[PDB]
Amino acid sequence: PLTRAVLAVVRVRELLRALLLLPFSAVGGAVAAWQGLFNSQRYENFLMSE
Amino acid sequence: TSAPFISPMTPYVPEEEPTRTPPSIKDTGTLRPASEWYPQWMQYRRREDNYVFWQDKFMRCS
Repeated sequence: PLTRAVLAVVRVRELLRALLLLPFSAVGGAVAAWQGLFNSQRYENFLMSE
Repeated sequence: TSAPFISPMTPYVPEEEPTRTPPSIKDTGTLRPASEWYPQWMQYRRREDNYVFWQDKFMRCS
């Protein structure tokens, strides 16, 4: 009961710690999506057609 | 008939130079887009028959 109480405390504080950095990780994920579009084979096909 | 010498049974219509390049080889007649790079029919032909892809590119471009 006690150790899972300490785990519940670390889980709530993990909720807070995850949310406080949410804009930073949001911009990070947007950048990851952006640079993921531009190394496919689809982008190569586009470049060759152009 | 105008023809003084020679006149077939169907009158000769003076065809002129074409004024536009033909649709490529990759396009269809409809509105749906082409295929990004390679057409689909290319898979049902002999490898030594699919040279018409790059030949068509050369013809339309140069």
